[PDB]
Amino acid sequence: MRHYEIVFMVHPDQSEQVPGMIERYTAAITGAEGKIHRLEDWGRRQLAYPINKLHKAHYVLMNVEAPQEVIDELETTFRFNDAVIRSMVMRTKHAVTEASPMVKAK
Amino acid sequence: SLSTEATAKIVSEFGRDANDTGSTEVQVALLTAQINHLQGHFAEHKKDHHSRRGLLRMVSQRRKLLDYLKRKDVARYTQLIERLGLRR
Amino acid sequence: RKQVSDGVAHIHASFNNTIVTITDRQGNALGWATAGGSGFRGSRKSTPFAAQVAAERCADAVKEYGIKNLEVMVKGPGPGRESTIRALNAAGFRITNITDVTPIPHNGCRPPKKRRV
Amino acid sequence: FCRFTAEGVQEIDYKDIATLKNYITESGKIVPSRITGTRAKYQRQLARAIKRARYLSLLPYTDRH
RNA sequence: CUUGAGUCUCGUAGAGGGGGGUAGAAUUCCAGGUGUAGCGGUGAAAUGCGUAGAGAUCUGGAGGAAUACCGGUGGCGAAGGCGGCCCCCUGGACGAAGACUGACGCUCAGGUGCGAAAGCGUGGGGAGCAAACAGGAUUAGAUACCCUGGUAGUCCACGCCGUAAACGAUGUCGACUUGGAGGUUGUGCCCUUGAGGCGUGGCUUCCGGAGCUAACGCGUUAAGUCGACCGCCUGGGGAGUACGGCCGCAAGGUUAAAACUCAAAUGAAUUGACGGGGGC
Ligand SMILES: [Mg+2]
Ligand SMILES: [Mg+2]
Ligand SMILES: [Mg+2]
Ligand SMILES: [Mg+2]
Ligand SMILES: [Mg+2]
Ligand SMILES: [Mg+2]
Ligand SMILES: [Mg+2]
Ligand SMILES: [Mg+2]
Ligand SMILES: [Mg+2]
Ligand SMILES: [Mg+2]
Ligand SMILES: [Mg+2]
Ligand SMILES: [Mg+2]
Ligand SMILES: [Mg+2]
Ligand SMILES: [Mg+2]
Ligand SMILES: [Mg+2]
Ligand SMILES: [Mg+2]
Ligand SMILES: [Mg+2]
Ligand SMILES: [Mg+2]
Ligand SMILES: [Mg+2]
Ligand SMILES: [Mg+2]
Ligand SMILES: [Mg+2]
Ligand SMILES: [Mg+2]
Ligand SMILES: [Mg+2]
Ligand SMILES: [Mg+2]
Ligand SMILES: [Mg+2]
Ligand SMILES: [Mg+2]
Ligand SMILES: [Mg+2]
Ligand SMILES: [Mg+2]
Ligand SMILES: [Mg+2]
Ligand SMILES: [Mg+2]
Repeated sequence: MRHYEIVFMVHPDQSEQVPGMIERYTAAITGAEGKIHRLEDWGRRQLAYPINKLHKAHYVLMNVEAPQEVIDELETTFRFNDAVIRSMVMRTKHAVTEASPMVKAK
Repeated sequence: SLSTEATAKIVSEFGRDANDTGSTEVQVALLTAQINHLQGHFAEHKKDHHSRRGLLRMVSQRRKLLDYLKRKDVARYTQLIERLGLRR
Repeated sequence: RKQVSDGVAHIHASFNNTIVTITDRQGNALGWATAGGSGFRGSRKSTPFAAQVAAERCADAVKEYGIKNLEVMVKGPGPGRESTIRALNAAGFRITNITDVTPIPHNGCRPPKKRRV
Repeated sequence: FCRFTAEGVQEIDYKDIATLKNYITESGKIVPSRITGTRAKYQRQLARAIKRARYLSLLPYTDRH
């Protein structure tokens, strides 16, 4: 199992979904023995450029450590969802459990 | 390549000692493991020549090591080609 | 019909022609006139003086809406485009800002082979 | 000039937008190292971080948006 | 036996390769909105486009191909080559400190594989570009040349083709031989450490000593001093052609002559000309 830093932006109107979407997702991860090393929400946040005629989406960061199979299932979940306007998962060399220039400054 | 656990296990399996990682048998076994692994890879990525180069290199190196072993002491060579199922 | 008093101008400026057209924050165009739409042809239609006269005959052609300020979307390095923008500056418009909107592809398409001599 | 070596960050992460916008023109384009004096390794790290940020719409690709 | 060659442990850098996603510019098209007579092109126009509403501008969509800035003769790769971002699979190199094997090495005819672009087959796809072709500018004649179009191709899959100034015009491997300046990537020690100072590797660029070379130049990354092995050359033209063999669907590739003909052909450098060029 490897480390990952999943960051996704969800349609701001659906911001009532995040406190349950993160629960379901980290539930899948921990059930896959995935150790959530960090979870952060930065709420709504202004967009640098429009996305599908839309601004100020809702950002969520989460550093996890899980096997690639379940995170592939997770990104498929992302794809089939619609509220999450755009996600990005990227591997990382270790587990990072620290602050972030978003929560540290906002 | 090979996970550290796989290499450690194979070293234990063919190594005369614990830390004997240079013996011809453990080298042949490691190369054989990696070749058998890469079989599945190249069964799918047929156009990936750049790594097939390294695969062919390690195949030829296994061949050279086997020949050295066989002409040094044929007994161990036979035992090894039996454990790994080679020269066939 | 209506009033804007601070519009936006667009000078599409090729090396062979220079067209100028204004709208108001919305892209709904108001008045257009070309350097070639003024009897000029050949190299004559590609002169900064043609830009002067096109600026004039757009300003007057839209003065019915009576605008007083301007954004300018200069696009394409037409020969001497400061000419027409300051012509409009003198035409009774406090130009707010200029913007080079010359479209730049990120290696998107293969350009045609240029002139050979 | 030799900034990140004086600071010693192990990796210029894409999240620190505050420390990125000073390596970016007002047009959004990346500024070369020969102007900012950053070491080439950290210049590469900066380029990758900036591109990731542009993807996440933390930074803009250009001003034309 | 361990110094060559390998294996293991810890790491580092990277447009190395394969697969799949995804992003934002831009081009073209479509949809409408605003909004009319020009647009486009050129030596100048014409062909063309525009009253069926273009062009310009705004919004939406579709689709293909390529990845500005970073970007650096910077990096990676055996070479050809490799450039958004993310993931998956995977090759190589390098460093530190050890441990392990114990000559397991170098080279290589034949052989096998890889091999830019164009090209060929089959099926896709097709925005831009564009051989051929078409039209406009058009002379005893249209070809020149320029425009406006524009198919193959360019793209993908799978097969062939196997050639390039495929170049560093420099075969691979090893040892040795004064320096200086860089770039890049490690790493050890250390000043109070950051910065910064001493080291010590790998790769890479440019000067230049001895030496070498016909000279130009090369010069620790040799074209120096040596060793091992392979490839290749023997005047120019005829000719990388003919014949034959092999290979290929084909285009052709590969191997490779002779007759005849000339008394040269060629390399580097030197001195002048070369004014419808510069400067004084
Ligand atoms: Mg290996
Ligand atoms: Mg790669
Ligand atoms: Mg677009
Ligand atoms: Mg329209
Ligand atoms: Mg290299
Ligand atoms: Mg690797
Ligand atoms: Mg021993
Ligand atoms: Mg051969
Ligand atoms: Mg082949
Ligand atoms: Mg091709
Ligand atoms: Mg074809
Ligand atoms: Mg076809
Ligand atoms: Mg064309
Ligand atoms: Mg043409
Ligand atoms: Mg013709
Ligand atoms: Mg021609
Ligand atoms: Mg092919
Ligand atoms: Mg050849
Ligand atoms: Mg080349
Ligand atoms: Mg040659
Ligand atoms: Mg050598
Ligand atoms: Mg060094
Ligand atoms: Mg020199
Ligand atoms: Mg050197
Ligand atoms: Mg030599
Ligand atoms: Mg010589
Ligand atoms: Mg002869
Ligand atoms: Mg022939
Ligand atoms: Mg023949
Ligand atoms: Mg035949």
